[PDB]
Amino acid sequence: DAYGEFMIQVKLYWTHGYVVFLKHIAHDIYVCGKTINLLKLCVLMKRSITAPLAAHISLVNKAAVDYFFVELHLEAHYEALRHFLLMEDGEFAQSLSDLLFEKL
Amino acid sequence: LQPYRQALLDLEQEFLGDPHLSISHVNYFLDQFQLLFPSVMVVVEQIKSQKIHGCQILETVYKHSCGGLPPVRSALEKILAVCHGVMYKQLSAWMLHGLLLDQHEEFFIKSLKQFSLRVEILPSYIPVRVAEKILFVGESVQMF
Repeated sequence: DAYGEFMIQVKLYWTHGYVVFLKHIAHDIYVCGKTINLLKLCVLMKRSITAPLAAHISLVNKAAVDYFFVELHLEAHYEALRHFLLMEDGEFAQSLSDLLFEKL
Repeated sequence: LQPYRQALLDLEQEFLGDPHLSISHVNYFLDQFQLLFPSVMVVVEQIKSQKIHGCQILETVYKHSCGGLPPVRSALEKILAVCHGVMYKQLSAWMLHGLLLDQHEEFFIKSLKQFSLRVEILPSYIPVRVAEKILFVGESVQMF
């Protein structure tokens, strides 16, 4: 539904935008869809319609976070950039700066 | 108002069977509406004229259902039950979640302020004590 009646529409990678009925789960689906479209390249109120829906949002987000760590080792890339870019490790900073500053 | 319409239908059936019925005959059949119709007229007239807002409509009809004429009393009491239906429907919301349904018209309830009790508008057949209990339930269910 990109016809103009639906509130959501169709690197940075997604130009999907979003900008009375319960918007409390509507706006959540908009971000929960960006997550799934990224993983492909990797009283009156709703109380029986929101029930098979909010049960799916949390499962989607937590499994998507889980995939990064336990398959692609994203937690190791941080403690990898920390060794060089923060100059944590010895035998690298004492060898880079000592050679570079002799020139200037 | 349904038996008045039904009575006029039956009147036409008898007119078809024989139309020589006198006018006083029709008066004789319809004497039981003859007392009921002038009485309720002042209740509905006061509702229009005074531009009543909020819960006071319930009190206005409840006061005239204290009379000693059974047709008038039963007839107004049924309307008050119909109007109880809407109040119970909003009460199903505010005690259970805190959400309102009726806007701009009072239903004698608005945790703390922006959910407080509006004490003054409250109907006359309802004590203040039970309003305190309702207020507790709504504030607490909103809290957790």
